Amino acid sequence: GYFYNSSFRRYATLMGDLFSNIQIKRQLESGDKFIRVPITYASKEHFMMKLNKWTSINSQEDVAKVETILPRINLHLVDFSYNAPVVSQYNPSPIKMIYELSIFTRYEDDMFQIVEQILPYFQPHFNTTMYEQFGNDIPFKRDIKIVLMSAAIDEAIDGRRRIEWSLTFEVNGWMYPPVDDAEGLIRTTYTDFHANTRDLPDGEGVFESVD
Amino acid sequence: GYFYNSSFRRYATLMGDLFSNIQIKRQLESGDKFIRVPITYASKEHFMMKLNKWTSINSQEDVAKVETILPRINLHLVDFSYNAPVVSQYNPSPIKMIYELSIFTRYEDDMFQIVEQILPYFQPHFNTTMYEQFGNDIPFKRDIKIVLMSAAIDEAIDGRRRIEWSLTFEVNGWMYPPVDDAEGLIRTTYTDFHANTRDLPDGEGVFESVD
Amino acid sequence: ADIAGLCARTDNVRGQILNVIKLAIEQAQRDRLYQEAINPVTGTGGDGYVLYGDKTATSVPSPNVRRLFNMLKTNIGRSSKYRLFELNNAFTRSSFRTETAQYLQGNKALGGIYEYRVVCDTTNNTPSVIDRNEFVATFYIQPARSINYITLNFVATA
Repeated sequence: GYFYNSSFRRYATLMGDLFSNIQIKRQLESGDKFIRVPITYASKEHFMMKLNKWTSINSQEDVAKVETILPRINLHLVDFSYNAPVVSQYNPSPIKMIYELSIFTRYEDDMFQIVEQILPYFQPHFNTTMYEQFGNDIPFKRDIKIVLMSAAIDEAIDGRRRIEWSLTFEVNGWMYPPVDDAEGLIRTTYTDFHANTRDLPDGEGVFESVD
Repeated sequence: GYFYNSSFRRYATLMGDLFSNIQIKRQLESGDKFIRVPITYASKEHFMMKLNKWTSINSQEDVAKVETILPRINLHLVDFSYNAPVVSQYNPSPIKMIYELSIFTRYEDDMFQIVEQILPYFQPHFNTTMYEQFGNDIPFKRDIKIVLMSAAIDEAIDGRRRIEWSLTFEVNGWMYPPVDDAEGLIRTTYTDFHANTRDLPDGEGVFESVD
Repeated sequence: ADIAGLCARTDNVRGQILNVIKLAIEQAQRDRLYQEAINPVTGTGGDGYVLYGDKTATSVPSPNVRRLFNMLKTNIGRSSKYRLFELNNAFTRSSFRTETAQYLQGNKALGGIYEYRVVCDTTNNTPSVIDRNEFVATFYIQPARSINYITLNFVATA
């Protein structure tokens, strides 16, 4: 039920997956608990709607359940344009894509932890080599530069309530016309924040469903 | 019941027809279905009013007929100006025309498929040679540069509801005083995104009627 | 024994010989010996020199030219070690092709091979089709002084 080889999908998943594996330490009496921050891909308005829906206390079982929802991260594409330096597709077109990475948190401490795990790897840019192999041919090598563009700090109160910091990222990537999923599924690897070569998990694996 | 040799009309049709043949893949159990994305020419507000009229769930016969409406594309002229580089008309005047191409979609996947079929051919510009023949004379050769200027991403929610991405295009074309339809009908060809020399269909064929 | 070293020299593997002091023999016969593909030595006005470049040649054009080809073929085959290294794919067509091409092009630039068209003087074992097979290196190369392209095929396959 989706165009698996979508270039947009690959960039969304690449981005989602660099930030998929972030945990915060949460000190308990029995001992330290480390909790992973769940990430979604959605329009910001959408995400915030559903977030207000989850966080609403309708019954008594909600009271507890509600403080597990935060922290989270929402991700979305918000802009793209041609990236000014015979046919077109590997050789493909230099595109530039703009992503809003939105961290939401009930505690300043949670935020500090998360952002301390994101921020230092962008100086102001973070390089990654991406490998996309077609069927069984020699993989293609796409140089992907991700640049931290700006940050934005905000709240949304009620008596605590909710901290929102947003990072804006410029991905300098590559576009080409769609290659049908019937022509074979593209295999993708990349270098993470430590130059460790993970291979791109399917979309369904990285993002928790907002739906 | 319209000035057939209208230059504005020709450019509306040229633009509409480059984007006339865009399909999205839609997986079914019986097999993959490919559906063509229908294109209209209308002021944006107009299109959106009428789109809100179609999208309203009035009855049960309406409930199904909802996902046949989207995806679609609306096209319109939004600005023009002299294109600063004995009488006037072939030799004609360098003009510059601004088009808003508005893609609407119920699913991010739909959008990804469509835009991936557009975006890679504009780096940032796309050339097309147009041949306009008058009655039976020797054709005129007009070099048409279409430049992708910017893109703009938005929503409009209700519980899904509707994704809206808009591309803005600068057509670097040619204007001249009206040549009466009675003096003979203009024949027009152009090179598509693949340098395939199609001939420009009549207006009535490219755009579905918003009326 | 001598002319053989005289080859390791001139081009790749006919100009007076070094330490001779007399040859057993030194026009009709000479022309006869040529064609026979025999290497003669003739002495003119003193000092003997090689009449002709060599070889007891057979079905090929009459044309130095050989050494160019022999050398290329020998070198191309050695590159076979590379095949074991990787798998065969469309890409492998490239890569191997690029590697050999680089070698061939170098020969042209230095001089020694002329009119080398990378486009249709390189390898595709399978017939031009979607289907492909293992790669054999077939090349059409032309020695600089000879208006003829010779087709040589070396094969790396199962």
